[PDB]
Amino acid sequence: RERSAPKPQELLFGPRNESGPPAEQTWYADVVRCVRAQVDLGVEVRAAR
Amino acid sequence: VDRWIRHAAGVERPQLLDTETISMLTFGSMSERNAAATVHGQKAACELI
Amino acid sequence: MDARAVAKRPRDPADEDNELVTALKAKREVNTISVRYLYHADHQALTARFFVPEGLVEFEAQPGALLIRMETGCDSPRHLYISLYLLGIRASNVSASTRCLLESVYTASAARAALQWLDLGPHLLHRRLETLGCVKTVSLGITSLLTCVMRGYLYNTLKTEVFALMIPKDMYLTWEETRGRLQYVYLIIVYDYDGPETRPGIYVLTSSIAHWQTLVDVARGKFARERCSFVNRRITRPRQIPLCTGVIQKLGWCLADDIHTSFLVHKELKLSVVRLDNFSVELGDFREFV
Amino acid sequence: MAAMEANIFCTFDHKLSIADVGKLTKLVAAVVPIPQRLHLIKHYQLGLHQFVDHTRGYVRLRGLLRNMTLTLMRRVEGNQILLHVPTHGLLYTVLNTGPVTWEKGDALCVLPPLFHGPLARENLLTLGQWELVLPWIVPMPLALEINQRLLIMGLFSLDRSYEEVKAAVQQLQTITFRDATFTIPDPVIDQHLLIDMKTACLSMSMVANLASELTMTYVRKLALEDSSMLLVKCQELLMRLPARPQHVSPDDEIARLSALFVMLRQLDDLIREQVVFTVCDVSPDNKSATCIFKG
Amino acid sequence: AMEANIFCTFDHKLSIADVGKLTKLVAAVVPIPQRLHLIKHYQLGLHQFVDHTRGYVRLRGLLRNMTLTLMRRVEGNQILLHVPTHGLLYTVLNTGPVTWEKGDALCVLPPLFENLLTLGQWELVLPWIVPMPLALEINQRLLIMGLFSLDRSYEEVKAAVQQLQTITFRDATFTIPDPVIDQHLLIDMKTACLSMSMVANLASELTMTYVRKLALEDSSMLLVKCQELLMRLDRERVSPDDEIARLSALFVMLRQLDDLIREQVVFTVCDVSPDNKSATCIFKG
Repeated sequence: RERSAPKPQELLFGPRNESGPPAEQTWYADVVRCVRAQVDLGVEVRAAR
Repeated sequence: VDRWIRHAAGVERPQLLDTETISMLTFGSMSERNAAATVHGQKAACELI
Repeated sequence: MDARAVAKRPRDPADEDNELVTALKAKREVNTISVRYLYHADHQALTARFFVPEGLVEFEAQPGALLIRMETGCDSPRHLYISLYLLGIRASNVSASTRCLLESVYTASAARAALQWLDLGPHLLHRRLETLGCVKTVSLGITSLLTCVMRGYLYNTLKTEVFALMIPKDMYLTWEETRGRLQYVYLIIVYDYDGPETRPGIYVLTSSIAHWQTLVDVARGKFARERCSFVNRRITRPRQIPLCTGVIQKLGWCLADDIHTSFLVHKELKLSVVRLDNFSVELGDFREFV
Repeated sequence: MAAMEANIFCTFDHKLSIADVGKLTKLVAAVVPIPQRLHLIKHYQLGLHQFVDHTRGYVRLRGLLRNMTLTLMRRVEGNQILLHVPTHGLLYTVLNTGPVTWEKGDALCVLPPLFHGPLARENLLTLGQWELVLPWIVPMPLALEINQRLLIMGLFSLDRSYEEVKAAVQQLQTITFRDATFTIPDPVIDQHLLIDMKTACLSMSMVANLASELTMTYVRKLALEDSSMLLVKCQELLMRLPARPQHVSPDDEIARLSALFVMLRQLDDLIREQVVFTVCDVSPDNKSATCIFKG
Repeated sequence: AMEANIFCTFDHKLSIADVGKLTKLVAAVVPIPQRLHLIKHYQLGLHQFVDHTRGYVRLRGLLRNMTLTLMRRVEGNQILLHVPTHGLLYTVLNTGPVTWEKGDALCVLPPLFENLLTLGQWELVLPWIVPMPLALEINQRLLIMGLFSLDRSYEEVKAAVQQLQTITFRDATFTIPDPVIDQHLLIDMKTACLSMSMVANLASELTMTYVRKLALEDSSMLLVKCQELLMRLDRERVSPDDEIARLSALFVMLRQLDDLIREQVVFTVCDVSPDNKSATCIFKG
């Protein structure tokens, strides 16, 4: 992530654009419901921007 | 330092239109002027290693 | 003028002698050349000749493809002739697998320069590009020769076989479930303004609609999200001057029964395309809709 | 497999009289629309009467006619009519159906028919509760004025009360063109026109926003020291309330005015019809003309 | 085997040198006013249309109404013009100041500038053939210079007009004429500029009511954002008969500007010689 923008030289020749991070992130979550006092604590969830 | 070296060496500071010309130059372009007179034939390029 | 001459049937190039035959008949001389029947004599299609660098010719080694002229402001070659398949590598309307395949296949030196020129300038794709119809021969080399039709039925020299036009599957779009026996095919470019880049989409659209107003109506109906993105960027970021959430160009008429789905192979890599055999080219210019 | 026909034969199946085939012969070289193209078709599909419905919305008929295909009539004979589809750019002869006068050098458009005078001419093959209602070929200014008045009336229908709308509609229903006058039949406001209203108002607000300071201030500045009838009319239309220009930037200004140019084009396309015909010299009786088919 | 042709007879006598001068234009474009069969030489070109009060945009409109023709061989006492038909291909002479490339799109513009042969009360002038992007750029720049005509006294406006006046293209750097003379505007330019400025002005104060009324119903929901944009513009700064007249004025003013809004795509080009003055192209309506 701490990389300078490639010069036109590197883009034209040799390796293709090096793969970046994916948008699909993985999160772990707790959800609590107040209408009936009960909680869920071991959730796994997908996230995106 | 660049100004001093280019002034003492005898080569003009290169300038090329916008950024896109550098990709065109890398694709290929004849880009230096023919000499005034040539009693001898082509300037035989010497490479120095 | 006389009545018999007026009433006489029209002149018949079908069996009347060709000009060279007339001259050689006149002097009573014979060259070794097979002078009698001229090839391409009955050709109605208007043909152009184009030279292209060796890197771009891939996927054109198979006859039939859209040939696009792109601009570059440099003093050295101002225009570069690009293929529709390569243009998909820039579009956001291509699946990751297909874009990866196209990125792997076209990794020749010349192709990446065109990709740099496509997005190194401020202007959108709309102002940069222009369409040249369909390409139909190969002659390989360090520089290759292409021949291309700009008002045409698409055929081999002897007309021994019709040549189809292939479109990549991800770009192909239909806006009706039933097809009339005649339908036109258009080139469609739409822009996403919500992202930081002006991210372009590339589409090819087949429709039984010939009148511009209703086609634009349906287009604005289907592309509502993209139109909302244009309005959102206009309101959000002043002193910016966006324009034309989408543009249209008319390119083709075809008989709907002809459409087929087919696979295309090059460099022993496999691509998915849609195919139109009995195709013809009619060319209009780009036009803007908002 | 399929082949796109260019010569179309239409066969009647009603036991026609001599007067019917006589009136058919009068219609030679006119223009008729067809919804689908085949070598042999039934008369029920020919003409505009098949589409009319009790709502009779004019905008619906215009939109439907835009999608249709246009053909010319040739070699009328007994109960078998030959229709020839035109090829773009060729030179054709045509006999005008409606009463609108033509002029040389202008363009023509296709529109559904209009209410004119006593409404006398409906003699066109009225048979078995079916009739041959032909479309009108009219010059560009009349068609543009018709579309303009329909759209303006639709816009005025909003933000106004019922009786104000009625008065405005009764005014806008009329049109004057080249010493002739015509009345628009059933210009009822409908959801088809609402789509046009939405897109037109969006484009109009966009041209309002994109306009720069100099473009807006030009008219008000020119009124300071110029004077003409055109200027006084233009000023009277506008609301009523030197200095160095606030900002000067030809690059940003040219980009803005190009965007405004595109937006004005988009607003204009709402009323511009497809330019079907470009005309050449016309017979002095105004009945028939030589034209080139475009679009 | 003859084909369709237009015959033109030069009413004034032509010397041999004048005919040799004219023959160099073998396949140049020539506009004619009406599609007659035997036309008189006064009708050729755009000389009869030029005027001292009427401006450039009037010439553009008249050229749009004009019929385009192509030239054929000049011979004894007569010259032949061939009227093109759509979707055949023809040879044209690049009289324009801009070189062409394969696949360029072309359109016809009224001229702005050896010279061509003249007679006692006559000169021969031909329109320009220009690629479409440059035609857009030149029309935009000339119209915008029409706008600055009112403020010319201040030096900022003079510098901006000079900067707008110069145009650059592929190995072309010519200058276009200033659309003002004696600090006054030619009347057609005044009408076009006033029409654009008015159609800009009318929309600013007319759209708000109709937009806010339609906001209640839009399921496409971007019209509400349009309303918000107009309200932000407001932050940046009646009897029904007057309303209906204002709407009519808006649309008639828009139609007046339609003279300049759309471009006729006359030609598309096939490969060109190093004699680049000459090129081949396909005619389009």
